[PDB]
Amino acid sequence: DAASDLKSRLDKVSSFHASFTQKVTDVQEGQGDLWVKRPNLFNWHMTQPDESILVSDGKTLWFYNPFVEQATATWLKDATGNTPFMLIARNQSSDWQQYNIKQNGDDFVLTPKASNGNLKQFTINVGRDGTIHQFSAVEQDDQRSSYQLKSQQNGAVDAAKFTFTPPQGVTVDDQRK
Ligand SMILES: [Mg+2]
Ligand SMILES: [Mg+2]
Ligand SMILES: [Zn+2]
Ligand SMILES: [Zn+2]
Ligand SMILES: [Zn+2]
Repeated sequence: DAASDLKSRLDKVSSFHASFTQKVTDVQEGQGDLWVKRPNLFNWHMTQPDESILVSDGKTLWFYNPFVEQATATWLKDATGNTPFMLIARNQSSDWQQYNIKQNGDDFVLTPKASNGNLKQFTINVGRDGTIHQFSAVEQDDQRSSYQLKSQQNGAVDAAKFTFTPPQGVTVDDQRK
């Protein structure tokens, strides 16, 4: 069905680096960069609305906001598809099943089946070759964001991209029970 088709497309390329022009509104332009190593490794970096870094080492998900010298460590398994990049990063059947999906070729539009969700809408254009051309989302607070592919390079990614280490003066809040 649409959910399985979408997941297959997002699993087509085992390892890749995709760069995106980012647009956010509460139009603020930024940059979004995603590094992936299926199925559980990823690194996401964006500049809007605030510079944020998300790194999964396979079991721990690190959330870092550089301009605040703070980072939070959580269990990757406890993460949710609360943002468009997290949905793509996780690419979990359990996530897609929670949305009413509508597909037409490479285009997908998703809306949550139930309330109590930070995401009111998510859209994505991804071909069967695994190239993510664009994606967007509308969050509960009416915040909207869109991403347009600048370039996607398929291939092995350095392991260091999937490990986290703040510079200095950074406080780590460990939420892994
Ligand atoms: Mg890059
Ligand atoms: Mg394109
Ligand atoms: Zn690159
Ligand atoms: Zn940065
Ligand atoms: Zn394409």
